[PDB]
Amino acid sequence: PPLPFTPDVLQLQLEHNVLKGELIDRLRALEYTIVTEQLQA
Amino acid sequence: LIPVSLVDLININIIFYILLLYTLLLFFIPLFLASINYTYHYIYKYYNYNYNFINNN
Repeated sequence: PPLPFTPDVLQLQLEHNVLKGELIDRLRALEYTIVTEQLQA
Repeated sequence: LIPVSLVDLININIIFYILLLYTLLLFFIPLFLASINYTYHYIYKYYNYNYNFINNN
């Protein structure tokens, strides 16, 4: 196959779903901080 | 000597002086407190939460 190993689809969807929210929640914090930069600018 | 006097010990005129002085002080306290410190600017600029992500792989 293309891969050399057997991925555990449950643990990958777990990390993917957890990491997705951490990225969206990070962008919301950055948009929150950009508001103070486009005010100071 | 003139300032050596018991009349000048409890002089009501100086008491009026003190009264008006400290009433005006009280009136102007909220303007004495109106000095800005730049410490929360420092906290906003320098406080950086850990932005690294978790990666089990």
